[PDB]
Amino acid sequence: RYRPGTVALREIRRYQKSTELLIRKLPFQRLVREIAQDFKTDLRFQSSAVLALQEASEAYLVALFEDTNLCAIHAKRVTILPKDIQLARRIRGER
Amino acid sequence: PHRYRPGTVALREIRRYQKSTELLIRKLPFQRLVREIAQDFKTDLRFQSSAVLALQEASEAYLVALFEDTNLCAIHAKRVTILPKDIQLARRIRGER
Amino acid sequence: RDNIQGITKPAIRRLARRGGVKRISGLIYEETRGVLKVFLENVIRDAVTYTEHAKRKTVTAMDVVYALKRQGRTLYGFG
Amino acid sequence: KVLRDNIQGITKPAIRRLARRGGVKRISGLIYEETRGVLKVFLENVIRDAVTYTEHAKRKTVTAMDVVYALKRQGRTLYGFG
Amino acid sequence: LPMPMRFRHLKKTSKEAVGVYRSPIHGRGLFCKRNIDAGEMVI
Amino acid sequence: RRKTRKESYAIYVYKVLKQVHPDTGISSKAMSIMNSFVNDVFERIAGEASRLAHYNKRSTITSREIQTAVRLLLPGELAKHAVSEGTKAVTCYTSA
Amino acid sequence: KTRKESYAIYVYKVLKQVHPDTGISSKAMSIMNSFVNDVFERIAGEASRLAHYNKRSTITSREIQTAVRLLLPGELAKHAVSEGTKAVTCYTSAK
Amino acid sequence: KTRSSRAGLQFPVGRVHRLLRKGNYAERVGAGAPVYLAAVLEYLTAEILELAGNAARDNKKTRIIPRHLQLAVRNDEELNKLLGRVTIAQGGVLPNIQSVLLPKKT
Amino acid sequence: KAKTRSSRAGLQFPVGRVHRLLRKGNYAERVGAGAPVYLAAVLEYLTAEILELAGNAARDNKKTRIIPRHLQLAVRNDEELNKLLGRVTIAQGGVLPNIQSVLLP
DNA sequence: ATCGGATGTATATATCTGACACGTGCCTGGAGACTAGGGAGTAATCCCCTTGGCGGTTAAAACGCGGGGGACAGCGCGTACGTGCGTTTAAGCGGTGCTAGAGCTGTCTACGACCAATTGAGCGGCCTCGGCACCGGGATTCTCGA
DNA sequence: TCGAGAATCCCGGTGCCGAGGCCGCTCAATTGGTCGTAGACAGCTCTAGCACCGCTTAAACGCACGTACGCGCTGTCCCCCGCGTTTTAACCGCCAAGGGGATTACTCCCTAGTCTCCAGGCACGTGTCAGATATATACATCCGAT
Repeated sequence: RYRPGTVALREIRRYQKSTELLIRKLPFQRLVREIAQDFKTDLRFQSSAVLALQEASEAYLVALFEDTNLCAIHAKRVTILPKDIQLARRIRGER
Repeated sequence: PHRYRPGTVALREIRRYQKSTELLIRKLPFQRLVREIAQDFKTDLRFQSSAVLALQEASEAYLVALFEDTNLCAIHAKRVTILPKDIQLARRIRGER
Repeated sequence: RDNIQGITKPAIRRLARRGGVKRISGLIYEETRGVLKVFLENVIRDAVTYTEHAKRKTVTAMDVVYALKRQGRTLYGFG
Repeated sequence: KVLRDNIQGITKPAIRRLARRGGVKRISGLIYEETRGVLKVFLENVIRDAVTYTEHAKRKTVTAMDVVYALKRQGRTLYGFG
Repeated sequence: LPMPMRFRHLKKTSKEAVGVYRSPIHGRGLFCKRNIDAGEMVI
Repeated sequence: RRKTRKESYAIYVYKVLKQVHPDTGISSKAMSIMNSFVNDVFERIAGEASRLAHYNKRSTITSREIQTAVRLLLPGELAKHAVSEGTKAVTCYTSA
Repeated sequence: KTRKESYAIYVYKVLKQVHPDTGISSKAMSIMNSFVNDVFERIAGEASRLAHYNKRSTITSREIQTAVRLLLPGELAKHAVSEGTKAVTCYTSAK
Repeated sequence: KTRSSRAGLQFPVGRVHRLLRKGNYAERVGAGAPVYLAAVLEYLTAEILELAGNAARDNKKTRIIPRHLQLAVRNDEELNKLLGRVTIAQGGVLPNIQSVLLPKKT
Repeated sequence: KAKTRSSRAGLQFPVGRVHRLLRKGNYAERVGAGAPVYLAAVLEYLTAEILELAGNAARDNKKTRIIPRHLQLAVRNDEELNKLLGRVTIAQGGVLPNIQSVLLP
């Protein structure tokens, strides 16, 4: 309820125990369809294939977040900021 | 000369060095060091002058890169001094913890 | 079209929870969407290259893993 | 032999000059030891792969081409030795 | 870290952090050659 | 239409699991992930050994080169355990 | 004393074609040899693995096309594929 | 007559030899290569599956879900050194919270 | 017994030895005829572009010879070659001059 | 803010030396001719499935408010470092002898590819039964304001 | 230091589809020779990494010190979030289809392989000049004076 910051810990632990995906199927599928149509038209996707991409995304993405996390800790603060994301992206060696 | 302000000659030193092309660590100490460290894995080995030379440059390369990275994160720390914790930060964030 | 807004606030919030953060700024979503879009386009470029080289207008799952492996990541459990 | 000496073979001005080529000015006095540590832990892997390579070839000398071969095995490539 | 699976640390990584020596308070004691901080399961 | 026959490392790893823990079931997804893992490590080691063999002007692939490859690739004492186990297997195989 | 292989004359002629005024030192020779070799193994291995992907026993030109499109960055890939197609067409027309 | 039982291993050896022969890794191979590869694959598979079973009996579930494999691979350190840049489908992530982000009061 | 294949296609890099390397490099079992020609073509293109950048750098520095510093400056200052050569070092090298804005007084 | 003075910065002038570019030899690869035989493509196909679409809803998202907790700007401070200089010292060429080792060559013998057929390991179809999901409720533990 | 309320864990209690195991029917893995050969052994040649010392000085050593700033503390104020609400299309489960992905069969033609000769590219001398080296100088900059 009240005391902001308490509910965040409960939510983060509950979700850390869980191991499901985090993106709704249809919006992500439509986005992949659009970005494919950008490259070539009338491409038939395998329902297994899309799923594939999906998982990889979160993997990559979550790793990035964690890095930004420790970067914020290096700056004597808790909240993460956009600037830290560019920090991680540049320092990783993938710009 | 006179007692100059800190960092003033540092800038001209940077300018002289960053354009330069040479070897910064001496030759004899490094070859002695590698011959010393080679003993543990296997004793009584012979080195080639061309070989060891190569090695130092590669090491320097890697080491130079590290400073680059550290410098940037140091600027992210809202300070100009370099501190140990930033070296560990760079080492861990690079991907070889 | 405009579907980048499809990845909405609660989903990225939950994935931030995956990351290990509780305090996040309200002006971080746009560059996250940009980074995600860059990753997807970079992967799907190799994906469509693979799928069209074999003269099949469909896209399978095993070539996706193949492109992921060529890029530098690796995926397990799919093919 | 194993000797604690020659580890400080990279005296302070060498690291000073390396930092300058990096482009930094203010370095604290307690950086030198961890620089030595990271240099040693890096050099361990390359020298170990080099000695394994030269051992497998039934000779007890190391060339430079096998060294760049090991370096490429790790991922950092050298140009200019063949 | 969940509770049940921490059994391993009891039997394998629990034989170096503490030594057995002459206590100064009374009789014999379990002295220390290692360091363990707060909220750490020990014995 | 026309049924096809495919090869997967399904039976052997299942037999290994039964040999180790003859009381625990396995899932199909775990089966596929283990198949992918074994294919991955097999290809990694084989390719590295082959390119090493080319590196030495040798037209053959002996058994020694593979143990050199597993010395390079495998880190820590796991390398010692694996190489000792391989030597055991080959020695127990030859005189038969 | 013995016979050893290198790329010295060909890179020298290529240099003289575009800048018939500038000399180079042996270090430039060694580094250019290393560069051309490195790219050769990279592209050749990629082509071999592509050929093995589709259970095909041969490596033809279009395999090299796919490999070069997949590996090199965009604009340089376009230039390279154009020049290579020109070369192969002029070779096949006048055999 | 079979060939796997000659060394007492479990992974096939004829299959490995055929697949390595048609894999064009080289032109000519010795006799100890297939048995040696079967042995090392055996050892690695046993190493992983023992921890898989331990994690299975952790939650008191007979079937091994991929989450158990993810936990067993990640919690070990040598595996994390060897499986550096690899993910797992449906794998999830091991629990972790940063130390300095832990509120407390009297 | 004349008119080498490189001359036949009007190239310079030796197609015969490239084809030999593909044959004996154990990359496949059947090699197409056009593959070595095409590889020689792309190698010529890449070498020509990198050497032209090196010559431009030499013109800037008014040096009649080329040392690795010139070509390193040529490679680094180009974005595309930098992206292609992500993980690379050069013997007797150096670093392009740069200073952070905040670091300056 | 403005100007003078010490001082490192990049430039022009002899010169000289060892590495750069060129001319020779010929032997090992590559191009010219020919063959056959095994991969390949191209016609045809037909069932798996992926696209498309429709009813119901509720789990999930979207939007507004209240505030407290954390980002951010500043100020002293005292302290750790960069600058400077006199001194010792091991690096850096210099040049010498040689054995230990790498490297090339004739050899000939144990060892891997070819192949024919077998025939049991091994892959696919069908119940099926219990490990596990779904659900309903009581027992169990945490937290923050009086 | 102590309650009220609020969450999670567990004990049933029940119903269902996925891992499993048996039967049937293949196809490629041995076994045994068979045949050619790649590398292993011993010898000889050459050449250079190493042990060794001399002499010279660029640079490391270490002290002196005067201040630039990393840090602790303060105050500030502003916006992220949690709680509540209304709002809605992702998701579920159901329909139907056509098309194209994977498979069969086939003739044909690209190429591995052999033999063939000749020519061009690396080892090897040999002449020669591009830029390092040391000298004198106009110039831009840190510092200090107002």
